[PDB]
Amino acid sequence: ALGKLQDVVNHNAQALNTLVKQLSSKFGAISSVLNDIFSRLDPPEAEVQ
Amino acid sequence: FVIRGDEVRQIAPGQTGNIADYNYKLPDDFTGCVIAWNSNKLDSKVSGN
Amino acid sequence: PTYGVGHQPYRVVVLSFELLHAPATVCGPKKSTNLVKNKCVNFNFNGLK
Amino acid sequence: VYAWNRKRISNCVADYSVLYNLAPFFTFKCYGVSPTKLNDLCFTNVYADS
Repeated sequence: ALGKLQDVVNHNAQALNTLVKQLSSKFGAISSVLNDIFSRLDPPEAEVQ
Repeated sequence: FVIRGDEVRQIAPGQTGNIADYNYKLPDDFTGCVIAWNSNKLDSKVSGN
Repeated sequence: PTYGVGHQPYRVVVLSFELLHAPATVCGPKKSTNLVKNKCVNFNFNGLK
Repeated sequence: VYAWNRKRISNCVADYSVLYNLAPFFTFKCYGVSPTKLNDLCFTNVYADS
């Protein structure tokens, strides 16, 4: 019965759970942690990935 | 400056070695040109120069 | 013994590493400090920066 | 190129400085890492091959 008021909470919850999953998804880089890319690359090339 | 032959590749902006870290090091912003040529015709004498 | 440079032999050795978050055993030469309990600091535990 | 002499290294403090004063033309070319930051990291298991 209280589904119309629970769907807006789930929509605002599934939208925040997709940002925390896309945070650990590489968009064309060697890894997903920013503290590891700068740890095994050179700034000439580190700024590319 | 005058260096050897196998050390000219260290004049590029960003490199390891002995002359690119303690003799002459360039920043990673150098927007210029490097000009080198074999000078063994007048800078190489008998018993070592 | 005096072959041409275009067809000279080359001794090449590759060192493939496992850049992962697994418990590592082959570390690099560095130093070690003490540990703080309730002080926000910069840590580098086993590569994890 | 017919037999790969693969030999993994065990737990040790691998100093990446002996390869610097190696045979002439000791170019440290890499394809995903950088020699400037290839000595301050730890490795799970390094595989060598000649």
